[PDB]
Amino acid sequence: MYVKLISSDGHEFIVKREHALTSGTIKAMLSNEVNFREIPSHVLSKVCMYFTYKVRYTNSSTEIPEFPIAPEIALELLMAANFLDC
Amino acid sequence: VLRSVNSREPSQVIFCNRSPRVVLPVWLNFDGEPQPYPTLPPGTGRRIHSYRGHLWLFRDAGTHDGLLVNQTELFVPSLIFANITLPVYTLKERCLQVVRSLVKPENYRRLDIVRSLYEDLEDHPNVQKDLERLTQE
Amino acid sequence: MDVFLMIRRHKTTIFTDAKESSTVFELKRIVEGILKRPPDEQRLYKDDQLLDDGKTLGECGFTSQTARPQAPATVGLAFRADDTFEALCIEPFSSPPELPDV
Ligand SMILES: Cc1cc(CC(=O)N2C[C@H](O)C[C@H]2C(=O)NCc2ccc(N(O)O)cc2)on1
Repeated sequence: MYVKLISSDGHEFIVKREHALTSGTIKAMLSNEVNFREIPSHVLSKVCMYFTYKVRYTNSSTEIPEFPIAPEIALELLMAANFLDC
Repeated sequence: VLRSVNSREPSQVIFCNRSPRVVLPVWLNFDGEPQPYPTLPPGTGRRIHSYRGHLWLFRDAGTHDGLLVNQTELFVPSLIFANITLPVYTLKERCLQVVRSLVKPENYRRLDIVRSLYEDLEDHPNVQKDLERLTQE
Repeated sequence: MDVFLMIRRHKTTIFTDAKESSTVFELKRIVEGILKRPPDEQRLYKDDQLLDDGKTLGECGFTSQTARPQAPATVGLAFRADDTFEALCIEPFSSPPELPDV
């Protein structure tokens, strides 16, 4: 029902399995938990925000809002994004 | 060839820009060529004279990021309402976008990342490419 | 109306959603199913303020406007253990590098 996504700095993110399954990479690492030795907190908190954003707004006719990304965080998020295939 | 049909049967259309981007409407000629029209500021609407079976797509005026229209990629006037939306971009493409919009394209070389993310940045969204990816389907 | 939340204690973060009209207590029932600790042993917070069990999320300040999928509102969580209740402590996330060129 839920899985745990652990970051480089050991913050623990608990997210519905379905949401996490937005990442093909994570989909494969599963099928309990997953550790990400090279993804920091500040980045993985945004990824999980994306999974929930993705699952809410896909297949929607009622105007989607932008996904906001702070410039400070763009580069790392790009790398994580690329790795996780999402 | 993905082209407008030359029906000559008028068809009034409303373009509503339900997105935060400056939208650029694009009409595909009878010869298949993308023809750009005046830009739609974010949130605004515009009444348009088109024709039945004609073909339109919409893009971000500034960055050519693709957008959806009535949930799909192409809009064709019937007997009309054209609602223009952000797709749910992938988180990666979404990141490319912000990076692209923050960095002069000559300086992609200077950023600290895999060589393959350098080539992703350089591979700008583009109407001609999208027509090829849509012509195959 | 769905409300999108980040439930936070220590280095623990749960991503969940709830009806605006559901209660702080119902939320506790949800933390329970996840973190295996009965309501009983939990305090929920908005910012620093301690939330009352029978108050709805809307009434507590989580609305569609402030609790969005892409920008969830945070709910502070504290546990008891013995008999006392720990203090509310949420470890912040890591800092991003200073910007290159902008
Ligand atoms: C006959 C005949 C002529 C044409 C060319 C044409 O007039 N088109 C093609 C597209 O359906 C749109 C339509 C057109 O250009 N209408 C006038 C117009 C002027 C301004 C704008 N905007 O500024 O958005 C939109 C449409 O197609 N069949």
